[PDB]
Amino acid sequence: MNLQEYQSKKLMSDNGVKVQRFFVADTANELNAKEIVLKAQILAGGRGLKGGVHLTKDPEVVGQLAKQMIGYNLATKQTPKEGVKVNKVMVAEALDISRETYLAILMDRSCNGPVLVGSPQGGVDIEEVAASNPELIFKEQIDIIEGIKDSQAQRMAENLGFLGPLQNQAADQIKKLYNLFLKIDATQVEVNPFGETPEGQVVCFDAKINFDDNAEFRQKDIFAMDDKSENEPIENEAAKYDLKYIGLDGNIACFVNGAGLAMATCDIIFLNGGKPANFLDLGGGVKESQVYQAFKLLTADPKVEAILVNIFGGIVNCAIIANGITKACRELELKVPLVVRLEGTNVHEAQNILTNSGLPITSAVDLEDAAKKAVASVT
Amino acid sequence: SYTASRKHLYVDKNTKVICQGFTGKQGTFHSQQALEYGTNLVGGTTPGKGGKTHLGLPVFNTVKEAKEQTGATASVIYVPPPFAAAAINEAIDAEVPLVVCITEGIPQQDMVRVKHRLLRQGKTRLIGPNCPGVINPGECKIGIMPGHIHKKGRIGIVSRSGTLTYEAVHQTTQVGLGQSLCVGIGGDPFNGTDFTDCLEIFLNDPATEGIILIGEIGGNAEENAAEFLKQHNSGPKSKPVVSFIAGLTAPPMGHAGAIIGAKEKITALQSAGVVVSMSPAQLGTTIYKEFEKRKML
Ligand SMILES: Nc1nc2c(ncn2[C@@H]2O[C@H](COP(=O)(O)OP(=O)(O)O)[C@@H](O)[C@H]2O)c(=O)[nH]1
Ligand SMILES: [Mg+2]
Repeated sequence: MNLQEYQSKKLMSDNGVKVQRFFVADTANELNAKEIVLKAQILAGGRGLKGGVHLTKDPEVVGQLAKQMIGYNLATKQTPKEGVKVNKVMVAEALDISRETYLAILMDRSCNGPVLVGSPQGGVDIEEVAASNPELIFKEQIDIIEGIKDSQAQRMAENLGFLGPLQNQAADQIKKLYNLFLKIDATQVEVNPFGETPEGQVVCFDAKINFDDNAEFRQKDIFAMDDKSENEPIENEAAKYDLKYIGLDGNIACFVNGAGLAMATCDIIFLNGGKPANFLDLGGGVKESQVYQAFKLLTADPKVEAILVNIFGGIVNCAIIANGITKACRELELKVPLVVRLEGTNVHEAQNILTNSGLPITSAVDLEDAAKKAVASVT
Repeated sequence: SYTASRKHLYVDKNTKVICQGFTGKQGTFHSQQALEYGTNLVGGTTPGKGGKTHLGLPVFNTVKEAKEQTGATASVIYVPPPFAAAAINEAIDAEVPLVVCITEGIPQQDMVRVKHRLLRQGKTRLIGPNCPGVINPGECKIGIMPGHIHKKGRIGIVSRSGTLTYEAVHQTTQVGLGQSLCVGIGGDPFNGTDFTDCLEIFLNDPATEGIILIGEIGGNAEENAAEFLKQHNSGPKSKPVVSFIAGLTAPPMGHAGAIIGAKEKITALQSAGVVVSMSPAQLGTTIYKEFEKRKML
């Protein structure tokens, strides 16, 4: 899970991390700032009308630029080619930057846990120097048990280019970032640029935090901040019943158990000329109320012209799954065809339960068969 | 030295299994499927109910208690995420040779701490978390896989996906090749077993004549598997390898990831001699014809 900048900045401030003074608005009209910074608020990097971030000296100008941002899409290097519709903007007390540095704390598989990653040549496009000069990238692997040591924070701050009284100041901010990184169950805490003001203040000007979904049960307050506005209404409503929805551009909805299997389902539909509209992973747990709801959401989208049910290895006996579809389909009178592939315990009985119901249900034997039946029913 | 525990991946009929989270709904269901399949399930554990009987088997409060009484050599974990990492730690303490954690949703930080200790020892081998488990077709089933689609055979299967693994299993049986050992390493970033671990066993297992690797987009696991094969599977007694990568048609914040694949995963696997099947329904046929191209039938 990822939050907006203004949500991360507040979280960082509460844990002793130095950040700018910011305000958020939804309109261009909506500090005593000697200089103001205007930044588009989207869950994506590379925001830099052209440009997602601007610097001016007094308000007036912000009201003129905020009209060209709010309501418009902002296409960056890491956004979809269409871009991301900008809804909020940040107006903060802009500070001068003497030096731009890159710093990040993340759980990396290769590093077997947390690792500090920084470069003295930070700011804007850090990814250039990473590929260009691999020597400008520095790594300090942190021991999850011992924690971040003072020596490691000093060495990173030394390699980041913080000299004199700034070295011990930066090292203290690095320590607070790592402790925050662990406290909030984060997968990535990225500050770019990890700046240096002319007054001698080490500041985190921008912040990008990725949160571990698996830790939500102990991060209630943090996950309550998720706006969920940048997701399709179909996704948010699917999650209410513990169903992970992902939309595509097609006409064949997919209802599968297992992300890997669902991707293979979409992959094999393409192979036979079809285009999958969506794909709704049912996960391990299979509550016969979900299958009831599952069809309700998949059918809501008008582009759906057929639903493909591919369930292989469900925890529940496929017979119970067969009865949930029949009544769920009967209660709502499904219009589009329905190709059903079930596999698991007691399936020979489960299949006849489908076709011997007088309902528009076509059974499939395997995956390749289910795909060809789906592309054929959309003629 | 944690590699010394790789051998414990190869379960068999002599493996004595215990279930952590025994009386739990999931623990009861899969514990019953295990018994019906013939798995040597000798009991399980749930705090506060030790001594009583469940599914005709003894229940214990701790893992070391069940191990000393039943001499168990493998453990399967269905404990909820908030306490699953600690359930793994409990088994490593008891020095259970093989621990299979099925639970999904364990915080990454928890597993980072578990894996920190796991790598400093070589007595316990962990599979998972968030994996279907391991199964020796016809001898031992430690996981959630449907047992009826398996059949002892000649193809060693390793999969980073869950249910998708069953397609490779079902197909290898229908073509008459079957499976020698199927392992699901799970889909979490910090886990106790990776691709190379299972490949090491397959290449040195005589019963494993062919190999199927199930992958998908994201990460570097498939690439590391390729480099491993290009070194140890290219030369004299090269075993045929087949693979499928899910997400070919899947659609694509920060600069960290770019600093520290789909198309590239495929190109890398092919460089090591791996035959990549573009369709998820042709894993059995591809490996079959590869056996035909090598007179291995
Ligand atoms: N001087 C100054 N530059 C800033 C400030 N905020 C952002 N920038 C500049 O904005 C550019 C891109 O940084 P940023 O907006 O944080 O990241 P983005 O997500 O790539 O747009 C860099 O050239 C920074 O120097 C600020 O408060 N003061
Ligand atoms: Mg930045």
